[PDB]
Amino acid sequence: RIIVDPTTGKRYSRGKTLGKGGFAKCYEMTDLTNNKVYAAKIIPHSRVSKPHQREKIDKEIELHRILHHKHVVQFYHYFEDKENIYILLEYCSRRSMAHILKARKVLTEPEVRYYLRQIVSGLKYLHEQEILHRDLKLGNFFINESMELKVGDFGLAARLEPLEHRRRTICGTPNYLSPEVLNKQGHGAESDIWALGCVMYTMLLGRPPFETTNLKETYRSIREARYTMPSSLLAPAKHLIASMLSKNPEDRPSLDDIIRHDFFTQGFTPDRLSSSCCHTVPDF
Ligand SMILES: CC[C@@H]1C(=O)N(C)c2cnc(-c3ccc[nH]3)nc2N1C1CCCC1
Repeated sequence: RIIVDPTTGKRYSRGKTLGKGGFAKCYEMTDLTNNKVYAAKIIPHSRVSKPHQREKIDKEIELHRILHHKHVVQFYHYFEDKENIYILLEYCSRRSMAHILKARKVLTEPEVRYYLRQIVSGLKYLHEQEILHRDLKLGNFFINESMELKVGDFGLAARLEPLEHRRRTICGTPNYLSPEVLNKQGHGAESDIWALGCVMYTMLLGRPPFETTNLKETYRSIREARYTMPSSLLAPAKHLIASMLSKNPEDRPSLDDIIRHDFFTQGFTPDRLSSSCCHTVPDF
C-alpha cells in the first residue's frame, strides 16, 4: 500500500506488520525516494483524541527527533495524514534484548559486557543532552542485523529538572522504580543508573532484583534497596551491581565509572557478537 505525505508529496510503501507498540500498530515502511526500509509506528488519531495522550506523542517526537547517536535508535522522519500519525525509526531486524533473554534465560559475562557498554554509550549521549530516558529495560534495547544495540522508546523520556521544580509523581509505569522516585524525589540521571543496575542483574540472573509489579506492596523492599545477591555471580559483577543499586542515588557510580569497573576491565569482551547468541550460548 502506498502512503503519501500530504505536506510534502513524499511517497512510502507499507510492508509487513511488526506488531503492537502501545498506541501504535507497527509496520515495515519504505521511503520510495531512497528505497530504505524503516520500522514505523502507525498511530490512528482515535488513540490520541485526549489532549494528554496527544501531548504524549508530541513530546516523544520532539525529544527523539533531535537525537543522533550510534547507540540510540535513529529517528528518521514523522508525518501525519487524516487517519494516522507515522513515526519512521531505525529498522532493527533482530528485535530486542527482551526477546533474546526470553530465549537464552541468562547471558554469559562477555555478552553482558558487550551489551552494557553499548547501553552506557547511548545513555551517556542522552544524559549529556540532559534527556532522561526513564524506562530503561531489555525490551527497549533494540538489536540490528549486525548485532548492534540501540536504546529506544522515548515515551516516558523527559528533559532533566532541578529538584526544586521537578515532577514528584510517578511518570508512567516504568519497569524499574528507584528508591528516590518512590520517596517522591522525582527521576534524575541516577534513576536511569538504578535501572541499568536492574538490567545487569537481570542479564546475568534472568530475573529482576526487585519485583516489577509496581504494586504498593513492593515499595518498602525497593526503598530499603535490600535484595538477594545470588552466589552464582562472580565477585566483580556482584560489586558493580551493588554500586548501581545503592540506596542513596548520590552513592551510585557515574557512567564513566561504570564502564571502567573491574567487571569490564578484567574480562574478555569481543568486538562483534554473532547472531547465534540470540539463540545459543557462545563458545568459551
Ligand atoms: C517501532 C517500535 C519498536 C522500535 O522502537 N524500533 C526502533 C524498532 C525497530 N525495528 C523493529 C523490527 C525490525 C524487524 C522487526 N522489528 N521493531 C521496532 N519496534 C517494534 C515494532 C513492534 C514492537 C516494537
